[PDB]
Amino acid sequence: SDVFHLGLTKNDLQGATLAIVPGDPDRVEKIAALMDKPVKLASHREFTTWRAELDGKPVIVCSTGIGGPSTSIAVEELAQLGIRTFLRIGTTGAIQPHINVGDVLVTTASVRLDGASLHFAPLEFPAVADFECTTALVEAAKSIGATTHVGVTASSDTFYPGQERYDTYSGRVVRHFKGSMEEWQAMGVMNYEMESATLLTMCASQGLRAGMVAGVIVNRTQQEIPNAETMKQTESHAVKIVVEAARRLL
Amino acid sequence: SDVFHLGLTKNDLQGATLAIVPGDPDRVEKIAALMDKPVKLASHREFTTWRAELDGKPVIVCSTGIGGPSTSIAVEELAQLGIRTFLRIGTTGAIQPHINVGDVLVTTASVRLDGASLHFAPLEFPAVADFECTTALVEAAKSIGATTHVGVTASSDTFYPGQERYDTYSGRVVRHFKGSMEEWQAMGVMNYEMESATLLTMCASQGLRAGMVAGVIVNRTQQEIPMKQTESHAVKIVVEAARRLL
Amino acid sequence: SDVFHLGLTKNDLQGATLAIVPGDPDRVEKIAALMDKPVKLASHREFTTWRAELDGKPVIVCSTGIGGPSTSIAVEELAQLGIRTFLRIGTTGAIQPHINVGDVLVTTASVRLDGASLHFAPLEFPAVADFECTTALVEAAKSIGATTHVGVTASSDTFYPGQERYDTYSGRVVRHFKGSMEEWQAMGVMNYEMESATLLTMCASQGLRAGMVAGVIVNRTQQEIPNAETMKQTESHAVKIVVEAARRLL
Amino acid sequence: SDVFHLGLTKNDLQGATLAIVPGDPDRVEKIAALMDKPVKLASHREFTTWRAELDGKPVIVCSTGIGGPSTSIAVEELAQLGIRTFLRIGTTGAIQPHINVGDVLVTTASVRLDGASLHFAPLEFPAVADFECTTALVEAAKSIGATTHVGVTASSDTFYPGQERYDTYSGRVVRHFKGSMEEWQAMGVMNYEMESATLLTMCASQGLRAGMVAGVIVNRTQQEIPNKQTESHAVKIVVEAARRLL
Amino acid sequence: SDVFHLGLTKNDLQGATLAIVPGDPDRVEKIAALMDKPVKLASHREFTTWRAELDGKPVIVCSTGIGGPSTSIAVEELAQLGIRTFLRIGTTGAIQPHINVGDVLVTTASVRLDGASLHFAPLEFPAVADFECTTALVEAAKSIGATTHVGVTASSDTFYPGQERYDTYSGRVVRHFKGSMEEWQAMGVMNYEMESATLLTMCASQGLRAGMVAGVIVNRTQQEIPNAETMKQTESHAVKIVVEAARRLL
Amino acid sequence: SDVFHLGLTKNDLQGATLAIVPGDPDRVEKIAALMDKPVKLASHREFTTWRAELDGKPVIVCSTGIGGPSTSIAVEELAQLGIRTFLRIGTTGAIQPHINVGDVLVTTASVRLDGASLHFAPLEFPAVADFECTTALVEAAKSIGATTHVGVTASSDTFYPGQERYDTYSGRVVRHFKGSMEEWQAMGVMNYEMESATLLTMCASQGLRAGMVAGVIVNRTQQEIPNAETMKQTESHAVKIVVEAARRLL
Ligand SMILES: O=P(O)(O)O[C@H]1O[C@H](CO)[C@@H](O)[C@H]1O
Ligand SMILES: O=P(O)(O)O[C@H]1O[C@H](CO)[C@@H](O)[C@H]1O
Ligand SMILES: O=P(O)(O)O[C@H]1O[C@H](CO)[C@@H](O)[C@H]1O
Ligand SMILES: O=P(O)(O)O[C@H]1O[C@H](CO)[C@@H](O)[C@H]1O
Ligand SMILES: O=P(O)(O)O[C@H]1O[C@H](CO)[C@@H](O)[C@H]1O
Ligand SMILES: O=c1[nH]cc(F)c(=O)[nH]1
Ligand SMILES: O=c1[nH]cc(F)c(=O)[nH]1
Ligand SMILES: O=c1[nH]cc(F)c(=O)[nH]1
Ligand SMILES: O=c1[nH]cc(F)c(=O)[nH]1
Ligand SMILES: O=c1[nH]cc(F)c(=O)[nH]1
Ligand SMILES: [K+]
Ligand SMILES: [K+]
Ligand SMILES: [K+]
Repeated sequence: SDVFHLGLTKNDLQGATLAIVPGDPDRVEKIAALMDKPVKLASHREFTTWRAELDGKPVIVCSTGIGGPSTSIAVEELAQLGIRTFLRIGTTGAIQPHINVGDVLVTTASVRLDGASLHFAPLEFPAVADFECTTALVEAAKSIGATTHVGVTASSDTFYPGQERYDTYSGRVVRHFKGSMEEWQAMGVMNYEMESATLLTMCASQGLRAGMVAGVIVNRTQQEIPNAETMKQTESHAVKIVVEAARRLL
Repeated sequence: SDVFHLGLTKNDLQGATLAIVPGDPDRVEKIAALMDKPVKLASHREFTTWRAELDGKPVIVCSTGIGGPSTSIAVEELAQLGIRTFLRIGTTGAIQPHINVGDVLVTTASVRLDGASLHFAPLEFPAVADFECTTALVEAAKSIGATTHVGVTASSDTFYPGQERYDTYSGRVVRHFKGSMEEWQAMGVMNYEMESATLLTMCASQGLRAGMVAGVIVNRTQQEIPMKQTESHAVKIVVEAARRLL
Repeated sequence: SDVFHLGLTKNDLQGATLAIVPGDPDRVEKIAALMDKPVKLASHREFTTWRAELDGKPVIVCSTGIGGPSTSIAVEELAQLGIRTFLRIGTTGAIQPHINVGDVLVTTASVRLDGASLHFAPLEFPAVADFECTTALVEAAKSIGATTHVGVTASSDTFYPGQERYDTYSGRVVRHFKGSMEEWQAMGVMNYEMESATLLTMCASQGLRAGMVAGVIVNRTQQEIPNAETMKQTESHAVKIVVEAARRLL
Repeated sequence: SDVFHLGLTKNDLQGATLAIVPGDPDRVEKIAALMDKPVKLASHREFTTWRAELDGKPVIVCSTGIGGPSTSIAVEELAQLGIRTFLRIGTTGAIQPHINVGDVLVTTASVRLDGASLHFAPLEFPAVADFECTTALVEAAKSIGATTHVGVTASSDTFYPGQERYDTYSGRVVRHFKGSMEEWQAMGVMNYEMESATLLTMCASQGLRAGMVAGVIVNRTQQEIPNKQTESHAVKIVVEAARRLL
Repeated sequence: SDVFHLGLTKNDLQGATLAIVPGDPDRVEKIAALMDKPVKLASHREFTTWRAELDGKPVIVCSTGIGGPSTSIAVEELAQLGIRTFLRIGTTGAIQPHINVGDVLVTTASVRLDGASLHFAPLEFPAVADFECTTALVEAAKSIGATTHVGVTASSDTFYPGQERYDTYSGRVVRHFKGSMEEWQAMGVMNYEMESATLLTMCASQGLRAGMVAGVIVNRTQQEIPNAETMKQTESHAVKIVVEAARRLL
Repeated sequence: SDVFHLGLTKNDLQGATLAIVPGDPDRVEKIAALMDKPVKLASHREFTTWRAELDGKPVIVCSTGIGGPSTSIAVEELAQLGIRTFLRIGTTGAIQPHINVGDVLVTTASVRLDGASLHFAPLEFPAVADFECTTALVEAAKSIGATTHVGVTASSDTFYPGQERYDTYSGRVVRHFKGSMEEWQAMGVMNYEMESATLLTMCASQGLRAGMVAGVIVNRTQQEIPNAETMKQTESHAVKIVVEAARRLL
């Protein structure tokens, strides 16, 4: 291994400069499966890496796990190995009433409710996605059919209190986040997830290209916790779109 | 008049929903003169407004003056009048050595070195431009063949200390902004200007579309204080972008 | 031209060291007319500069525009040309029920709800007026018999949300400023305006003298948008005070 | 499944109230095997959970993953299922010259260089460990004869910039963290790791007991470098401490 | 005299490395008298210093006054004189319904609602007690059979608004501290006092050992102001404990 | 006693609405003795209270102790008892080269390097002195011939790291305050002391009048620790001025 965590050498990448980066290690194989010559490279902790081939060019799929910290490790080490473009494919909860479960969201920029982004740039720096990556995701979504929404996303270091969930061990939310969901809602924010603030800030401040798309598995104006019955369908929908977007970015 | 500062009514807009917003009130006539049936509506303080027509649809050009505060007045009061799309056209000084005088900068999002943005959303909220607006500015720049950089802009409430200029009365820069140009340079920030953090934040947080394009008049890796076929180029672009957004 | 925005030279000033700084460019001519030999020097963007004479000594009257940012440009560039004393004359919205339209308010120090002041001193530094300038403004007011209040002012980068106005496009106010008017009120803050925190802070932190006076055109305990027909007898009452204070400061 | 991420029922736990929480899911089975009747319960993402038995009583072993975010999910969902004591076990790298490889660090409290802790309490709230848990860990380490340090740990949301590592892609560290390691060293901070600020804050602010213990495998200040013995040393200590807290 | 505020020389200490540091200067003689060979060393301002002997070893008792600022002076200057272990014994207000007046509260760490702690470490640093000092306090309390609680303490730069007292001249609390007692209560915070955040932060940030014990004189779940007649005996309970803990740390 | 800490009743004050508030309890008798009919009222902790008479009116002299916290207690409890005007008299280290030992400094406003002021108003609020108290202190200084400076004061919760002293047990200053003295000095700040940020902030946000004056006992461009062999010459100069200012404010 050339890096401390991922268990990868520059040779393993075979000249790849683009990585699809899902949160879930089990999703890595599914994403590689839509491409050619899918091959497992390594798996340590929450970091599972495959390589595949897209229009004859080598591409990396590598899981981040949940959160900015492990995301920050995966992105840094991939970048040491030569990755310059990063596409997160995730799952998300919508907070707007018109955004349905199954919809696909493309994040232009993120509300930074994380700590890791601050380790790369002060809060005033925008967690903004790369224009070409964002353009690639929107055009990709259009071409495969999805009902898509394009906008700002709130990116939180927690699943529970930072996304104002109250059905929890304690039933309470710290003052800073009490009433917060309603305010992001009034501000047109589309959804919550957990990694994009870190990804987007660390790439935009180090000359790396990054994009972000997620599939809606729950609407927070209905429920706190996602239903299981439609999660899998939504996941494959977003995965199809990220793979197609990668294709226009080679 | 239906608004406190601009001196305009809903009627005066004639159904306009898009406004091009330069900083200099003296630039407003020049921009409107590129469009059809240009007409001065009003000027009070730093806010000079003209109406024109672009492809037979009414369009507003209205100056913001320098800074987030006057900008925030103009955007709010235009929004009360029916404006939903704001395209800023500016001048700017680049901080990256590969960016030449002449060049055009389309801003995707801004470093919020301002105060007014915080009156709409806390610092964590991104001062991000609307995607259709940015797309339309990039495509308009490609249409007239300007060399274009797309990225992040540092938006400062001062011309001097916030942009780390030392050639001043006091000659010093407060600790917070000491070494700051260097940091933004290494983070790939393209340029300094003074209104986009306010504009983009207030619009992104209230359902209004905004975009920013500027022409480069100086590179800070040479000089501190600022071939004018370039302000011309940027005005041509913002107009062409407005056409695609109507 | 010796400076980048104002369009002025050191010679234009004729050795002036005091400038009266209104916000509105269309007020500059009016203030210069209470003085001797008023002449227009320059007019660029929102910066109209005239020069007049007071007890035989040259004096600048120069508009700042709305906001700390354009105010910071005017004060700095005037300071490069030799101005050491700055007297702001403004209009303002009072937030105390005992302060009436027509009253004159002299500002001892300002609540820093602006961005530009931070570019000169950290938040903890007091946006405090120079003691001599305040003295001269208070004594000028007393000498023309104006009903005067002396205290703290809240200085906001916005006209609308930062002064907790709700009669707006969005109808709402960000968490940080919700309930804020009532807090400032209970703390004895006299009024809202938009430039004093920047002026006073940048002056007090750089060896320059500054003072602030303003006429009350509305009272926010009954109205948001000022009445149209009390912005004439008030504007001129406050202008006379700042011209008379200028005399006592030369 | 009673909880969304971990894939566990209350019944899976069999009345367990104590969880040993390593970071690496691949270490869960090993720590479980050191006790009686080890049984796998689930595995999803980075959360691998085994149940085991310690002096006749049911005990949980569950990985958090790297970082406060995933840690906060594991802890919350385990708490819903009835866990009231969490003992963090890991390996780490010291930043003091007097701390040697093979030594054990018990953490009284952490410097909060993370984001998740703030979601449970404002920054002024101390990321302190529970006194009973900390005592059990110290007594456990003494009883097997480890060379031990008891003190403050800095808990970072990054492995790289937050621990002032410069051997990176960019090779630079953001202003805020520049000079930070030297400050923490002068302040007596023993080490860096990435989960304890979130674990200790969220537990101490919700009436749950938490402690942490770690083996030192590496030292930043030291040269030359060594090198499994230290991993199994700290694990024996956490297991013996769990024993005292049942 | 070797230090500017306390009026002491190293020689006055006679090799002492441990000080008991109460808040009130009138309490110092009381604490010294429980030990052997009690001798007054000095008294300037709020700093009264006595020396005594404990199991044959010299020991300092020195008052801090109220507040982190003067606490930081006494601790810094006693440290220059060779003190390495500080044990604060104080009075305190419980905010939990199970805690009684007369009870002994041992602080593991404090919520830093103070200013002086920041002058030694940024806010993210834990105001945590030394493990040996805390251990000695707990065991000392157990040995005399005092009813004791161990946990987190809120340490406020004020007695009134920072501890959310409304029975005051103004009768109001700044928004930052409105509803704050309730949040600390829900977070399991035992109590309020005024010096521990400063003491514990400066000591832990400089390699000095510190411990914090205090007697409860009021419960804030029922009333703001402590009663008169029962304060004298609560004092005697935590004073026995802080002296006994001192014995275990020599 | 009507108040918890100070040990005073309303009747002890005899209608007094003005208090002079030194930091040092031992200085209270000194100050009262310049006036008529001085009598000790009470002494508890660092709060020593005397009452005297100035041109026929009763006046209070009451020590604050060192620091914002105890200062906040004395001002609150005196305000409950009817005090509306507070004049602090203190000692101070000058940080400008032209300001000498023996000089008198009148503070117009303070840099808030304290914690207690935040418990009354957020940081943006200016710790500004009252205009009448300041005017009276400056004119009082003029009438007795003292060499006087009027300006901003840095008000710190510590004597040592917060005023950037390095001659200490640890020998380091925390990142936040490293180089800070040179920056306050460049910003025109005259001096360091420890109570005025709290006093002035808490009074200006509650409708109480406060003034601040101090004698310079050390110059920091030369020396960290004040030299005792020039301190009692300078203390009695400033005491004279505050008593004369109080006369003008009755
Ligand atoms: O499904 P993934 O990609 O993990 O995406 C999202 O969901 C996780 C939480 O359930 C977080 O990782 C979040 O950002
Ligand atoms: O030419 P405009 O649009 O004013 O743009 C830019 O230049 C001004 C300063 O010279 C600032 O207002 C800045 O943003
Ligand atoms: O009338 P001037 O002096 O601009 O003063 C005030 O009014 C303006 C808003 O109408 C702001 O500029 C405010 O501070
Ligand atoms: O009685 P002491 O030891 O001072 O302790 C406590 O009470 C004082 C206020 O009543 C503060 O000093 C507080 O911390
Ligand atoms: O001499 P006094 O009034 O205490 O004033 C000053 O000096 C003390 C420190 O020596 C602090 O109290 C400071 O502000
Ligand atoms: O972080 C999240 N991931 C997935 C979700 F459905 C959600 O609501 N939040
Ligand atoms: O804010 C700025 N505007 C215009 C410029 F040329 C510059 O450098 N900075
Ligand atoms: O900034 C302001 N200027 C003038 C006003 F009347 C007001 O309310 N606010
Ligand atoms: O600081 C405090 N000391 C003593 C008390 F009783 C209290 O409530 N607060
Ligand atoms: O707070 C202070 N008091 C007195 C001094 F001489 C000094 O420097 N600082
Ligand atoms: K302006
Ligand atoms: K993780
Ligand atoms: K004190």
